[PDB]
Amino acid sequence: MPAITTVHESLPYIDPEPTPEQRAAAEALIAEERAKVPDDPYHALLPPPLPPLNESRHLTPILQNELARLASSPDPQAAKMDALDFSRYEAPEMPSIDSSQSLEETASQLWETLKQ
Amino acid sequence: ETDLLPIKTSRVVRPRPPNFTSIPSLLKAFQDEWDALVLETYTTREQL
Amino acid sequence: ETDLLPIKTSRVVRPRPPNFTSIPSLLKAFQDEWDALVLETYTTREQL
Amino acid sequence: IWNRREENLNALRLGLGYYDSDSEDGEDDVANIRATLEAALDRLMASAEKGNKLEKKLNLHLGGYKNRAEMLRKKLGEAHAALEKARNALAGFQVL
Repeated sequence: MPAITTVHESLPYIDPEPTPEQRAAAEALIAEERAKVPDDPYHALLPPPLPPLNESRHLTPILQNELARLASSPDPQAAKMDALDFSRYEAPEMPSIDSSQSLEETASQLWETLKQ
Repeated sequence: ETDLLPIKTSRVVRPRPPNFTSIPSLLKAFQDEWDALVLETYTTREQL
Repeated sequence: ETDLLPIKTSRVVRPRPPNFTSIPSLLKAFQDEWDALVLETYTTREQL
Repeated sequence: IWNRREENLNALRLGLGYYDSDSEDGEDDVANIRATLEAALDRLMASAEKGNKLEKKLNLHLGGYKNRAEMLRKKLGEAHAALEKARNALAGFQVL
């Protein structure tokens, strides 16, 4: 529910529509009133500010680190994380067993290729 | 002697230590992270 | 329903390793665990 | 005894039926491992071709359904945004 309780004598369906010059004059008067006194950051109508990542009760420290990494990126929309090793799921090619390679090293390479 | 039943563990499967690298542990951690992110997003959406 | 009795004890608090403090590290660990489980299942099937 | 066999001989070594107990030569084991790797590569290529054919058939069958689901999701997102804007406008209109 909104907290705005101010009452202004406005009748949009009854009173005539103000001209653009009248609207500009009203905006100038509002700007002069805004420059007359400083704005209050602790206004009761204004809600409380958002808490920090570390002060959030629902955000985890890993989530806070991920949010900091995303905010540090110049383009958060295009900030793509590093992909996992998807080349290991492909077809394992035949390893180049050199003639100078030892039997144990060649057997280990063949076992790794067979496991892949 | 009657209401107490002994517990026996089968040794058919290999003994997996209770580490964080297990598949069920990783799934539970991912689910907890997703739930925390969902709660934070819901709070942010309500505030917005 | 009747022959299985649940056990009500304290929850096993698995300690989170410092390496699994990021989403990509946890995803890589889960992928490595899944690959190891698949290789173990294939080796068990071949041995059988 | 089975655990000792699986601990001394490797699981990859025990998984192949050509690993004879009297074959102490490493060249024969290397040749058997190479033959097993070639057979596994051929089987993986055949399975990948079959899976690619099945995936292509399923995509050709359900491309229209996927496009309809994507259009429905986009329409639902637009409707949710319009509903949020309408709720804000209704609250403002009630206050006004």
